[PDB]
Amino acid sequence: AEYRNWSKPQCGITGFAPFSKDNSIRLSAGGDIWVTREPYVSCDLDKCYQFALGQGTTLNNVHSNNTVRDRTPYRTLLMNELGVPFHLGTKQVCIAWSSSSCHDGKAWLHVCITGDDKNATASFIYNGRLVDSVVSWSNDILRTQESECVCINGTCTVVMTDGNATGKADTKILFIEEGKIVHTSKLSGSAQHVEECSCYPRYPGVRCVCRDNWKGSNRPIIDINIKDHSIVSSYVCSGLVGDTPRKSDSSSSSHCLNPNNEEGGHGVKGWAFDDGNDVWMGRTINETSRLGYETFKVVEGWSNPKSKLQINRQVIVDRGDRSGYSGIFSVEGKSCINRCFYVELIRGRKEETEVLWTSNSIVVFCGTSGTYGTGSWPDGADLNLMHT
Amino acid sequence: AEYRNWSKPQCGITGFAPFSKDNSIRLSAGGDIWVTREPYVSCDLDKCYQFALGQGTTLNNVHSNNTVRDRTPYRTLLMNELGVPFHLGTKQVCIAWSSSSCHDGKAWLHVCITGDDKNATASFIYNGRLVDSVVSWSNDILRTQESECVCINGTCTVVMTDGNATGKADTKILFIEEGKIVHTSKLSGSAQHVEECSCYPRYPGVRCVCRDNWKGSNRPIIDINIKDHSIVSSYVCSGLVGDTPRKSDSSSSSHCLNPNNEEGGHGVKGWAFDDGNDVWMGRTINETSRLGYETFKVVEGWSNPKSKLQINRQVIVDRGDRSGYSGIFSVEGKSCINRCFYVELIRGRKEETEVLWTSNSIVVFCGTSGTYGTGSWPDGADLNLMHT
Amino acid sequence: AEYRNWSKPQCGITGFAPFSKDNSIRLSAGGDIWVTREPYVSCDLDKCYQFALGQGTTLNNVHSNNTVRDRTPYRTLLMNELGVPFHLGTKQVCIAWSSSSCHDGKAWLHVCITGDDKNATASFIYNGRLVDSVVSWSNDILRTQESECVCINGTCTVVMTDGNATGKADTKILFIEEGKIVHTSKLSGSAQHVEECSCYPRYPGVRCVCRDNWKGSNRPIIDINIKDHSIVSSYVCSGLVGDTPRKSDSSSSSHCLNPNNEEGGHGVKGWAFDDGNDVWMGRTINETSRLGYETFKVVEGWSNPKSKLQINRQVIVDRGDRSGYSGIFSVEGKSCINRCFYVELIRGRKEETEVLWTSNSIVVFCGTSGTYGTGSWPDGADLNLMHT
Amino acid sequence: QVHLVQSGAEVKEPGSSVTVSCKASGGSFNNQAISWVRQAPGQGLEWMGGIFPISGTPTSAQRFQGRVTFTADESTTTVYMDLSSLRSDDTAVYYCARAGSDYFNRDLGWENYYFASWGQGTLVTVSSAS
Amino acid sequence: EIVMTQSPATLSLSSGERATLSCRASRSVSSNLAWYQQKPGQAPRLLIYDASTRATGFSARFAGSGSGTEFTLTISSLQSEDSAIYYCQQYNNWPPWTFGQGTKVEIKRT
Ligand SMILES: *[C@@H]1O[C@H](CO)[C@@H](O[C@@H]2O[C@H](CO)[C@@H](O[C@@H]3O[C@H](CO[C@H]4O[C@H](CO[C@H]5O[C@H](CO)[C@@H](O)[C@H](O)[C@@H]5O)[C@@H](O)[C@H](O[C@H]5O[C@H](CO)[C@@H](O)[C@H](O)[C@@H]5O)[C@@H]4O)[C@@H](O)[C@H](O[C@H]4O[C@H](CO)[C@@H](O)[C@H](O)[C@@H]4O[C@H]4O[C@H](CO)[C@@H](O)[C@H](O)[C@@H]4O)[C@@H]3O)[C@H](O)[C@H]2NC(C)=O)[C@H](O)[C@H]1NC(C)=O
Ligand SMILES: *[C@@H]1O[C@H](CO)[C@@H](O[C@@H]2O[C@H](CO)[C@@H](O[C@@H]3O[C@H](CO[C@H]4O[C@H](CO[C@H]5O[C@H](CO)[C@@H](O)[C@H](O)[C@@H]5O)[C@@H](O)[C@H](O[C@H]5O[C@H](CO)[C@@H](O)[C@H](O)[C@@H]5O)[C@@H]4O)[C@@H](O)[C@H](O[C@H]4O[C@H](CO)[C@@H](O)[C@H](O)[C@@H]4O[C@H]4O[C@H](CO)[C@@H](O)[C@H](O)[C@@H]4O)[C@@H]3O)[C@H](O)[C@H]2NC(C)=O)[C@H](O)[C@H]1NC(C)=O
Ligand SMILES: *[C@@H]1O[C@H](CO)[C@@H](O[C@@H]2O[C@H](CO)[C@@H](O[C@@H]3O[C@H](CO[C@H]4O[C@H](CO[C@H]5O[C@H](CO)[C@@H](O)[C@H](O)[C@@H]5O)[C@@H](O)[C@H](O[C@H]5O[C@H](CO)[C@@H](O)[C@H](O)[C@@H]5O)[C@@H]4O)[C@@H](O)[C@H](O[C@H]4O[C@H](CO)[C@@H](O)[C@H](O)[C@@H]4O[C@H]4O[C@H](CO)[C@@H](O)[C@H](O)[C@@H]4O)[C@@H]3O)[C@H](O)[C@H]2NC(C)=O)[C@H](O)[C@H]1NC(C)=O
Ligand SMILES: *[C@@H]1O[C@H](CO[C@@H]2O[C@@H](C)[C@@H](O)[C@@H](O)[C@@H]2O)[C@@H](O[C@@H]2O[C@H](CO)[C@@H](O)[C@H](O)[C@H]2NC(C)=O)[C@H](O)[C@H]1NC(C)=O
Ligand SMILES: *[C@@H]1O[C@H](CO[C@@H]2O[C@@H](C)[C@@H](O)[C@@H](O)[C@@H]2O)[C@@H](O[C@@H]2O[C@H](CO)[C@@H](O)[C@H](O)[C@H]2NC(C)=O)[C@H](O)[C@H]1NC(C)=O
Ligand SMILES: *[C@@H]1O[C@H](CO)[C@@H](O[C@@H]2O[C@H](CO)[C@@H](O)[C@H](O)[C@H]2NC(C)=O)[C@H](O)[C@H]1NC(C)=O
Ligand SMILES: *[C@@H]1O[C@H](CO)[C@@H](O[C@@H]2O[C@H](CO)[C@@H](O)[C@H](O)[C@H]2NC(C)=O)[C@H](O)[C@H]1NC(C)=O
Ligand SMILES: *[C@@H]1O[C@H](CO)[C@@H](O[C@@H]2O[C@H](CO)[C@@H](O)[C@H](O)[C@H]2NC(C)=O)[C@H](O)[C@H]1NC(C)=O
Ligand SMILES: *[C@@H]1O[C@H](CO)[C@@H](O[C@@H]2O[C@H](CO)[C@@H](O)[C@H](O)[C@H]2NC(C)=O)[C@H](O)[C@H]1NC(C)=O
Ligand SMILES: *[C@@H]1O[C@H](CO)[C@@H](O[C@@H]2O[C@H](CO)[C@@H](O)[C@H](O)[C@H]2NC(C)=O)[C@H](O)[C@H]1NC(C)=O
Ligand SMILES: *[C@@H]1O[C@H](CO)[C@@H](O[C@@H]2O[C@H](CO)[C@@H](O)[C@H](O)[C@H]2NC(C)=O)[C@H](O)[C@H]1NC(C)=O
Ligand SMILES: *[C@@H]1O[C@H](CO)[C@@H](O[C@@H]2O[C@H](CO)[C@@H](O)[C@H](O)[C@H]2NC(C)=O)[C@H](O)[C@H]1NC(C)=O
Ligand SMILES: *[C@@H]1O[C@H](CO)[C@@H](O[C@@H]2O[C@H](CO)[C@@H](O)[C@H](O)[C@H]2NC(C)=O)[C@H](O)[C@H]1NC(C)=O
Ligand SMILES: *[C@@H]1O[C@H](CO)[C@@H](O[C@@H]2O[C@H](CO)[C@@H](O)[C@H](O)[C@H]2NC(C)=O)[C@H](O)[C@H]1NC(C)=O
Ligand SMILES: [Ca+2]
Ligand SMILES: [Ca+2]
Ligand SMILES: [Ca+2]
Ligand SMILES: [Ca+2]
Repeated sequence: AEYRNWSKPQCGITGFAPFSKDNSIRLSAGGDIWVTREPYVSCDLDKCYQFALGQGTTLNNVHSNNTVRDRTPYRTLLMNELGVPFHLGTKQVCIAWSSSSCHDGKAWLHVCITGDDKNATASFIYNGRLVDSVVSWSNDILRTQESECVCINGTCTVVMTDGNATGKADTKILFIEEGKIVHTSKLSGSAQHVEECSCYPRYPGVRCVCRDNWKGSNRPIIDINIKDHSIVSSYVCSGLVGDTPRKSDSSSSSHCLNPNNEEGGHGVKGWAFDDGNDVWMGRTINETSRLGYETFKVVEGWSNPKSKLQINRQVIVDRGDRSGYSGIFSVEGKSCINRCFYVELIRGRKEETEVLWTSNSIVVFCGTSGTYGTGSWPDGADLNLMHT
Repeated sequence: AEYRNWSKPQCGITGFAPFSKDNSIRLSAGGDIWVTREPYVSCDLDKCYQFALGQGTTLNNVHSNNTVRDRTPYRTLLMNELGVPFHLGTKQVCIAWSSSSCHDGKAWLHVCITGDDKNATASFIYNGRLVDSVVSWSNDILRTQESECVCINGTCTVVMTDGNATGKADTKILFIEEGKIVHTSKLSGSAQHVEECSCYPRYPGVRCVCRDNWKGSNRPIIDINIKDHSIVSSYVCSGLVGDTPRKSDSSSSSHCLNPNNEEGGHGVKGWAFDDGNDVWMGRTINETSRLGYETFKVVEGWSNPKSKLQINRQVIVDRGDRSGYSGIFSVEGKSCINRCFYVELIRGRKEETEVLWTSNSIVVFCGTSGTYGTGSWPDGADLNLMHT
Repeated sequence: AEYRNWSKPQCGITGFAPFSKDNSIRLSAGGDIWVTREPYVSCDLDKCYQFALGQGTTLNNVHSNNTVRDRTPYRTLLMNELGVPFHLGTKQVCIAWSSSSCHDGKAWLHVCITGDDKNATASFIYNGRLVDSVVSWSNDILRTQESECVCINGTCTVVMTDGNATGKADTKILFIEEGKIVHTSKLSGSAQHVEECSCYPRYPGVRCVCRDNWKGSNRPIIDINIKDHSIVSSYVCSGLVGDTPRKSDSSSSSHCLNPNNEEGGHGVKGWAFDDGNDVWMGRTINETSRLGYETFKVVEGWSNPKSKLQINRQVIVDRGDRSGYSGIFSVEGKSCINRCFYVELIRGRKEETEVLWTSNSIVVFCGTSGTYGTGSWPDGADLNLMHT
Repeated sequence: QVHLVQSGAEVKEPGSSVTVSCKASGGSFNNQAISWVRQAPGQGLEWMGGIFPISGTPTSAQRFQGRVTFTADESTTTVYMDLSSLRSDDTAVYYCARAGSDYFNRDLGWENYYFASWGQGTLVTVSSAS
Repeated sequence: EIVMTQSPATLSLSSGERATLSCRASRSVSSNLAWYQQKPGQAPRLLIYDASTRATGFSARFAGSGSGTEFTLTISSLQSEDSAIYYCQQYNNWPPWTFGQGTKVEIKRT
């Protein structure tokens, strides 16, 4: 089999059609299902796979208590075909409390980070064997995308960062070939904080939209050149901003180069992609909390920072129902590259006290050139019934 | 692999031999089995697969209560090899409260309908990726076959309807190639109401036998031309009618062009197929409720509407045991195309109050040129023992 | 496919990066997981597989009581892809209370020992069929490696022993081709007692590091010639010895030819491998009990028996947490043969009385030419919560 | 009740061999290990070795590893200890004793190897004198 | 391998007094320690096993205690029949099963 190149043009997108839903929390109330968070989707040449960071336990289990913790020695990257819920037969592909995965056209690469907060190891596992490893460079939680990496002509790229969650952070882009780290570029351009990037192939390059946990409620952008390893960065122009927390749409502002300094601190992993001068993006409906989820197109929102003209809005999760991380993934069609996204539907602690655990289900949507209607696809578990 | 063409002649059929039974409700009383309804069977080049619309829950679960409603955001199309019961390792192939699936010889097409009753979306998923989508046209519950679609030379056909399914206004036939909708024909001919069609390849065309919920207890027929997208419709002539409710065989009548206007309201999904002038068909044994199931041949029943001469009767489910939807599927043999059918065996609410859930098992039968005996293969769960 | 030859050079190793963890005991507290001990890892051309000797029972089961005994008629060799925990869908590849497995490049060989202590049978199963068998020769617990065998040019080698494993009398090396025993060499050289060998390809030969349960706390070495079936043996020179129990590092001694006669009685399965004159090895952190696990390189420790200069230490399991058997396995890379190891994490009886069962989880590490950080990856089950 | 009956006192010349026997009073031996412990005049206890009467795994201390062997038979319901290449210094009381231990684990060794029941102690004496 | 040291070598106390005997292993034996009584001209008899469980043949006046590296046998209210050699014995999972050199108990009567 040949390496992927993603050289087809981007598909025409009128909005997103419903694709998959795992119903993991509802099935957990009568079933041996894994506790997870920070899910993502990635696809090989034939088939899409759901990934998530397990908490080393099933949900109906004594070990599901205190699974609100971000990092433990027991976290492992789970992998299944998309729509197969994470049951006990699920494969743990690596030890990981932070991860990224992608298929280069020949085999899967997994980037798997684990160990001490102050001295973590990132393992690179390719074609089912450990090929390379790198130590934390800033000794303060080495971390990566929590979504798919992107491979063009066998060169995979992954964004990785280390250092302060609400201060200056040291971000590198690693270029990987068959699991071997072949090059490493420091972040360059005007992005001031860069975390949990959602990346897509935009041949000949890769483009990433990220979380700014310090100064922006507007999202950072990274452009990655695969051929010469050069890096450029900026922020999503649109006056409608994608991060959470953020200011109300009637009062929010944005800048193409700089963090907007509006509700800058904290954030949530999300995505956006260019469609000429327009931008498609998804965000939580609530401006201060991860409730609901909506997608829309902003007219000229990729290049005009004063633009707030939205169109083609869709509610994916209603404003009353819990949301979480979300990320883009790309699927090669017959004639064009389609953009799809997933939403993590987090349930339990700390916001819901009926249960002692924290876990997620997932809902997944794909871009459509056709037509679509309306709905709302929340997690749908009743924590008052599966109550402790 | 080349696309399917179904160009072999129909097999000689003397009746139906037993093929498969899933035992899902019996196994649910001691294991994690999915709650389902509206099942169907379809086969690729090598294996038959069982499909069903899940209720987003296992049966021994808090979420299995109130699973009598047919549309919710959590329903997903389940897919397994035939005879593998729907355990937690089952794949959810799409978000769907109404569906149809078929294999074109190269890959699976799934037609998946979900969203708001007043504004639903049909997603076309082919070779594991979303290729196309269409919005509800009558804005009143877009719906499809709840059985296999049929593909000839890569062109798949699916019957879809909206509103109260009135004729040319509400019912459309979609022609799909590798997941892309290539053409759409309005219903034409004398079929007045058309829902839940059971379709079979009848090369060079496709033939469908459907449910009339308003005027007929006789079943509508649709003939679909793959080459020129033309549509023709009528009703099954047979004086022994296939719908439920219906009049007693001693008093029932039928018409070849029109609904018979006898117990026209309501219905059940079923099937029939031509054998020259004769018709093979299955129906519930009880005339007013979905109890038992029987198949028989009616002599001249495809062309003579006054004929009530039945022969080759078989009881599949005895008249005391619950049945449900039933549908045809076609299996390519060495020298001929065989016809097979499945029966949904519905258990629980509303008719059984021992339990809080509504779910089904299946039994499956295939046409035989050989010889066969007698039996009854009901669901067989004791709801008095697995009682709430 | 052609047979494996392992003819590539050994990879440059700076230490070990985290690779996989099964979380079996944590998952057992809420699911149907197999009771196991004496696990090991082995890899075919594409994928690594986890193996373990089952106790014929799940952990949450009436039969999990008294599972501390190592030989019963119900023990079976379990096999899964690495990271897939041993759930009920796991394959029992053979009847065995002692075993070894390896893939010759065409198919799996399993060496499976079972039957009476005084008269056991070793079955050779290759490509899914029993090809050969041999009876106990010393009539006192025939046993093998409890880790992968090694195959070069289709000739697999397994170390086997009987009685108190005394030298040339009790220990034999069996040469096997496609499951047929083609030759058998008595142990030769100065190794006095040889059990549970951990073996690695060292082309053109195979090298094994073993357990001495009677005289040495230093480990025995076996060199096996594949071309002429000749055998040579000695002990790991290193002044820092690898067995448990052993003397404190400040007081321990070693010998290249003879057992050191320091805490010679008893032992634990472990591993070491040459890196020119240096030796990489793993051992329990505690000198008298199987608590913690550490790996390090000893400078000149393969050839200088007075050397105690360690470097590149890593804690794999902290000194407070239980460990168990450990063994090497080899993974073929693009340009070199990598060395990887697993640690059995034993929980329950005899040392923990909170539970009635004895079982293990695993953690797995691979050699890296890159860089790594620090951590501790213990079993992590709370037996006070899943208490009897 | 199970208790052990030993062979009568033995007299032997240096370099010779002796067979000491230990028979079960209960008509059968369970798999509890039968062990041999000796006591030189005016001195402490010394474990020589033992064997499981059914599973058969034999074990011996280093000072007796060449000179001693053990065998068992359920039919005669007796364990026999053979001490060969005798010396004047091996003049001692030889007690057979039943250990709590009844299984050997390849990995973990022996549980409960404490002597619960003891025989009469066969006095074995080695000298040239008649 | 594991060496057992026992003290005192000889102990003497009057009837009705409480005797204490001590045993030390060269390395920790994890409570796998037994005690034996040997009256003159007879086979030894099991007093204690698992460092504190007393055998069927002895009353509560014989108390075994300790763990790890050091152990003790306490004989409450000495009686005429107690004059015997007492020995400790380790059985920490692997051979050899070494005994202590023994303590002679001599009753200090009038
Ligand atoms: C069934 O499902 C379908 C498909 O999902 C549903 O259709 C979808 O419906 C949503 C509703 O949210 C639409 O998204 C929304 O789009 C509007 C912008 O679009 C409107 O304005 C356009 C511009 O209008 C100006 O210019 C024209 C000339 O060009 C003038 O004539 C006007 O007077 C104006 O000056 C206009 O071009 C659009 O027309 C097209 O679309 C409609 C369908 O929507 C068709 O009928 C037309 O024929 C034509 O094709 C259209 O009129 C945004 O304003 C929406 O965002 C606002 O609303 C959100 C809540 O809904 C809110 O959360 C946002 O924050 C935002 O609100 C803020 O901004 C507003 C202005 O932007 C302020 O007014 C407001 O106070 C606040 O400050 C949203 O993005 C989708 O486009 C539509 N999708 C498709 C493909 O049709 C359908 O509704 C469902 N049907 C049923 C029965 O359920
Ligand atoms: C073991 O398993 C096998 C296989 O499953 C079982 O065999 C099967 O048995 C069933 C019984 O239901 C048969 O189906 C029934 O077929 C009859 C029609 O067939 C009869 O009539 C034919 C026409 O008769 C007229 O013409 C001839 C001349 O040609 C004249 O002589 C007559 O007088 C008539 O005028 C005739 O051709 C048939 O003969 C052939 O078939 C039989 C086997 O059936 C052979 O023995 C013969 O050799 C020959 O090959 C035959 O005589 C239908 O009438 C049945 O439908 C009625 O009954 C149902 C209940 O069983 C009921 O639900 C229907 O509503 C229907 O009843 C209504 O209609 C009736 C008239 O049609 C009225 O009388 C009635 O009151 C009511 O109004 C049904 O379709 C299968 O054909 C048969 N299958 C095979 C392959 O043989 C076998 O029974 C089992 N054995 C055991 C021990 O369990
Ligand atoms: C983040 O993760 C990484 C990776 O895990 C961590 O790095 C790793 O840290 C461990 C710390 O335990 C290191 O292992 C240890 O190595 C030392 C040996 O190394 C020291 O001495 C070397 C020899 O010294 C002579 O030569 C030098 C010149 O080179 C002269 O100056 C001297 O005077 C001597 O003549 C020396 O070469 C080493 O320097 C090199 O390596 C270090 C990294 O270690 C680099 O910084 C340097 O630049 C240079 O390249 C170094 O100074 C061992 O002593 C350790 O074993 C002892 O300690 C254990 C407890 O930790 C204990 O269990 C052992 O039994 C043992 O202790 C006994 O023996 C000692 C003498 O041998 C006695 O001193 C002691 O009292 C006792 O009797 C251990 O093996 C890894 O090498 C290192 N790995 C890598 C790749 O760097 C990092 O620490 C983590 N960071 C954080 C923030 O968590
Ligand atoms: C992460 O950064 C924040 C923000 O301040 C930055 O980091 C400082 C160390 C210093 O270099 C500043 O100039 C930077 O702007 C740190 O927040 C401070 O936290 C301390 C208590 O720990 C508090 O007393 C200060 O008032 C905080 N300052 C501000 C500006 O908020 C934070 O400590 C950094 N985290 C770590 C682990 O160093
Ligand atoms: C391990 O066992 C072998 C086998 O010895 C036999 O079994 C013993 C338990 C006991 O019954 C012996 O009398 C048997 O001979 C031991 O090998 C013997 O070693 C001695 C030297 O000490 C030598 O003179 C004999 O010829 C050997 N016997 C045979 C049959 O070859 C070995 O010493 C034992 N090692 C350990 C550590 O237990
Ligand atoms: C990217 O990859 C595709 C294949 O996925 C390339 O298309 C193939 O090109 C070779 C050589 O010209 C032909 O032999 C094949 O028949 C082509 N296959 C298809 C399906 O077209 C494509 O040329 C590559 N493009 C770039 C820009 O690298
Ligand atoms: C990805 O790989 C392909 C193949 O190596 C590159 O396309 C080739 O480019 C060279 C120079 O222009 C030509 O000689 C070839 O004919 C091209 N092949 C095809 C199929 O187009 C492509 O440039 C690479 N792209 C990146 C971003 O690395
Ligand atoms: C956004 O989410 C927050 C958090 O759930 C909502 O905050 C609640 O607001 C109501 C009053 O409107 C209070 O009574 C609750 O106590 C608040 N909850 C918490 C947990 O603080 C908020 O209403 C949402 N805002 C919008 C615009 O949707
Ligand atoms: C329908 O498909 C079948 C294959 O499933 C076609 O049969 C092949 O026809 C070609 C051309 O005559 C032959 O070379 C092959 O040997 C045939 N294969 C088999 C298995 O028979 C068939 O021609 C197609 N029918 C139509 C009408 O196009
Ligand atoms: C299905 O496909 C086959 C192959 O394309 C069609 O059969 C061909 O039809 C044309 C026009 O009549 C002929 O020129 C070819 O010789 C035919 N080939 C064979 C093998 O028969 C067939 O007509 C198509 N049928 C449908 C229903 O679409
Ligand atoms: C068809 O099914 C119904 C139940 O759905 C049967 O109803 C029973 O009818 C008898 C009289 O024929 C009454 O005595 C019972 O009380 C009815 N039960 C219920 C629950 O309504 C009916 O008998 C069936 N009819 C035929 C002809 O099969
Ligand atoms: C070891 O095995 C490899 C194959 O796994 C041998 O390398 C191959 O040799 C053949 C014949 O020359 C070539 O056709 C292949 O292309 C080679 N493959 C690779 C990956 O190099 C190798 O020669 C064997 N070595 C020994 C010493 O037997
Ligand atoms: C493994 O197999 C290969 C193939 O037979 C052996 O290498 C060959 O050795 C012969 C004799 O020297 C040569 O004529 C061939 O040219 C060699 N082929 C290659 C690819 O090297 C090798 O010696 C065998 N090794 C072992 C350990 O059995
Ligand atoms: C090595 O391991 C042993 C055995 O696990 C440890 O022994 C423990 O020691 C303390 C007293 O210091 C006792 O209270 C515990 O009961 C012992 N544990 C067991 C299971 O017996 C020992 O502390 C460790 N020592 C070192 C130096 O690593
Ligand atoms: Ca922010
Ligand atoms: Ca269960
Ligand atoms: Ca009707
Ligand atoms: Ca040893």
